[PDB]
Amino acid sequence: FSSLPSYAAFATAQEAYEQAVANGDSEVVLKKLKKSLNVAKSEFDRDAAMQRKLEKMADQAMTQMYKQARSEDKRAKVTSAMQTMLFTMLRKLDNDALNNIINNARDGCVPLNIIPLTTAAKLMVVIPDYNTYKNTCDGTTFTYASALWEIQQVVDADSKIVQLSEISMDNSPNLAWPLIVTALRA
Amino acid sequence: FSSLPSYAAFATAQEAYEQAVANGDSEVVLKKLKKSLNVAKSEFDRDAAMQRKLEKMADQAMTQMYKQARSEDKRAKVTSAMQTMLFTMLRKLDNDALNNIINNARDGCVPLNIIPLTTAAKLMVVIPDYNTYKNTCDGTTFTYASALWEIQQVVDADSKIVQLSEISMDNSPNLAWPLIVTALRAN
Amino acid sequence: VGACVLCNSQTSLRCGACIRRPFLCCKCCYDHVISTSHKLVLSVNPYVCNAPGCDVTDVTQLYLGGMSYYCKSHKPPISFPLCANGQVFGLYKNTCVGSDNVTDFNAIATCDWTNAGDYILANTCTERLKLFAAETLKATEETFKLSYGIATVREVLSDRELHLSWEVGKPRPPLNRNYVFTGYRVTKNSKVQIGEYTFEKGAVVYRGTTTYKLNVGDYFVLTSHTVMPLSAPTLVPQEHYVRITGLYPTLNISDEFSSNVANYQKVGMQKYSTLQGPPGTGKSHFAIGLALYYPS
Amino acid sequence: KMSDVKCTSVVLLSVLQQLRVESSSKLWAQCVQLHNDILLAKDTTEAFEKMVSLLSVLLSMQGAVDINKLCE
Amino acid sequence: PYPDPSRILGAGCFVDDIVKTDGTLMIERFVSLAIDAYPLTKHPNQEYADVFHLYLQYIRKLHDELTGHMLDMYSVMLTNDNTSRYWEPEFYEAMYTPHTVL
RNA sequence: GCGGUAGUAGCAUGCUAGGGAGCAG
RNA sequence: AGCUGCUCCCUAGCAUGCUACUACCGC
Ligand SMILES: [Zn+2]
Ligand SMILES: [Zn+2]
Ligand SMILES: [Zn+2]
Repeated sequence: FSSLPSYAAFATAQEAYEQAVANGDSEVVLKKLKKSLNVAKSEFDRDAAMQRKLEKMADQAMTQMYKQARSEDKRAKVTSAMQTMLFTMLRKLDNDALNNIINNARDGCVPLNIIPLTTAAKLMVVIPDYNTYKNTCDGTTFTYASALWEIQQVVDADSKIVQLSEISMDNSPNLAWPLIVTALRA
Repeated sequence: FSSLPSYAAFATAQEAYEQAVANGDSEVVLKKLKKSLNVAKSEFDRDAAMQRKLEKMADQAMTQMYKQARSEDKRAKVTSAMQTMLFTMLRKLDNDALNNIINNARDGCVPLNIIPLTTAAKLMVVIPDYNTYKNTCDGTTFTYASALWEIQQVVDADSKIVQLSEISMDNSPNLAWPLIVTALRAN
Repeated sequence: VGACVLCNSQTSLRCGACIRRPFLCCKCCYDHVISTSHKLVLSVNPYVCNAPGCDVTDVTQLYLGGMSYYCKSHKPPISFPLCANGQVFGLYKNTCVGSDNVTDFNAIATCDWTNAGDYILANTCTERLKLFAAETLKATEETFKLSYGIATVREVLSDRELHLSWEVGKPRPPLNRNYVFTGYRVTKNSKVQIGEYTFEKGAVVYRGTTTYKLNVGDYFVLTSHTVMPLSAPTLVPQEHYVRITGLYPTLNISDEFSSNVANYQKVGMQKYSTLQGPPGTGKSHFAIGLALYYPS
Repeated sequence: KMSDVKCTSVVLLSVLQQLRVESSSKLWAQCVQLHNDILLAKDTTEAFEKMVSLLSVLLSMQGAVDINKLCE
Repeated sequence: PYPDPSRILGAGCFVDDIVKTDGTLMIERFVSLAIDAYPLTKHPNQEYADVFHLYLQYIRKLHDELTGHMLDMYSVMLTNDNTSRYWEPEFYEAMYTPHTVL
């Protein structure tokens, strides 16, 4: 810190003492500049001490309040960041059993229960259109979760059982399309 | 520290110093106005620095007693709340059956684990599964603690009302199953 | 945490004594605090004297001491003026540009929206400043409408008329449908659901939204919603494209929109066009002929 | 590879829990059970099948708009 | 006494709240954990000392990215910190030598 | 030329108080 | 939403201590 007013007075006193010691004339005339220069570092290191601590005071307070602002802005967005992070990890995971059901849900095949894992036990998969039917169900076998299921109880949305052979392209616009195709694992 | 008897005196001493320095008459004048700034400095040493500490002391005392006042207000509030809780919860217990059960004690001191047993006006059962339900609360009425209770308002974990016909054997796996049956004391 | 009103510089300071508590940058916030009576500023923490039992609310009297903001006599020896360099202490300190002309936004902040010149200011100042003029205008008068009395019914004379008492201290609002009341049914627990009525003098004739029977002692209030600051300016900048982009013209047209078709030829080629809408010339005919010209 | 499964199971149960799935006791019990099996698993295949079984729970719901959050 | 390395890594990864998914806000917990996970540095098993070294490098990255973030939000940096001792082993070595400096 | 006292600044140690976080039972 | 114990970091205060600069006093 050199841009303070007392630095100029200290510099003048230092120049005076440099001239005195370069001339080396008196004993008391230079001693004046130990009663006027040794003071010159009393209103200098008193004014240049408090300001230097004030600088770090301001810095510490600013850092504290910046951290508080970040803490208030983070805990108010968790239920978007959690989902983003989850899906990034999932696409990093790279497992076909997952990608199959993720794509299927991205176009509509949302299961209506927990996908069972036993060789027995029931599954129900909504199918809202026909092009979706083309990829998943072929004949009697249901392909989902990279597994082989058996088709048993196709039904329309008005709770009327619809037979399997009926399902075709021309007669497709004759059914309540949100089918619920119950099946069992291999 | 500007309105003290010493600011005037130091100002007068320094005014004499500057006036006679501009005059600059004698070395003794400089000595006198230096020995005047070197005594009237003591005046601004204690008159404006020990009183600078009394302010700190007084502020400390004032905040301390402010804090103690708040301390003694919170006590009144907690006392009022506790006494109100006592006097409002007492109102539910004093049935006549409590008098009948205490007046018959040899002394008047009855155990605590028999007061709700023979005086409570409502029973709460918690059943983990249907098997235990069948041996405890089957039907609309059941007997516990040598009394007769009648069932109403059966609920489940999600605290949704469940009617009595639903709890069969095959329908059981379709219910949240810490079922909490509450019953009234029939007479 | 965002951008101030005039400068749009990233900032963290919000004027406490101001109507809608907007963001202000350090120099910009100081310019507001000295050019208004709005002497309260509210950053991520409140700028008040945190020593026990103080009442100072102006920022200039405040000084920083340790981990707080202190008044004149409550400070420790180590202190620092919050109001320095014409910019009040705040986050995003250097990244503040200040506004040359602030007195406009000082006037809006000190405005009571009483005279026509208030509205002239509301529409003459700049883009987000005039959006804020609308914000403050509305905010003021919803703080106004509930400062009137409550329409407590006293008697039920007959159908379509009632008797009305009003609370002591605050006046009676005008007797038109301009001030739409809303009622709730006072019960042993709370007040619930009457509906929106407007009252005129009979006796107090009540124009109710729905059919309903009232009793003695039920009262209605002029409710307000929660008014939350907009995002976009009043309308997007104008841009005249070469052709009707993104739209597919029709094949043939009916007669009743011919004078309209040679109109939609141009609203389709740029984005917006103000329509001199003289009353009852086929205005909703104009609206439907847009779809007749472009069905999809 | 398995560590990815454990971490993503933790994240999945976090998002499910904040999705107000704990208001259906049987559903929450199943989810918690599956989580604890995944965390205590020692081989990668049963971890993956329990993983897809757990993911099906979130997929069945209609709160997480999927076509957006998979913007790639 | 050295701890179980899985315990240290699990404390590093799994936390509560949301404050601690961001190292900058905390830092100090990494200092304490590196203090606790020091004696693994003298373990003959290779994959134990790397935990301590990872913690040191992570503290360094945390500090010199916090300084950059504060520099880009404001326009000056932490005029003096004397924080280098935190990402050097001399600080942590002091706590297992018999001369108390509380 | 010494001593002492009064001041001011800087530094260290330690004790108390307040806040944050981590480990072990 | 428990009882301890150890350790780090920040700030405040008092006291102590140390050192430096200035003033007064005699010797
Ligand atoms: Zn304002
Ligand atoms: Zn601004
Ligand atoms: Zn104060």
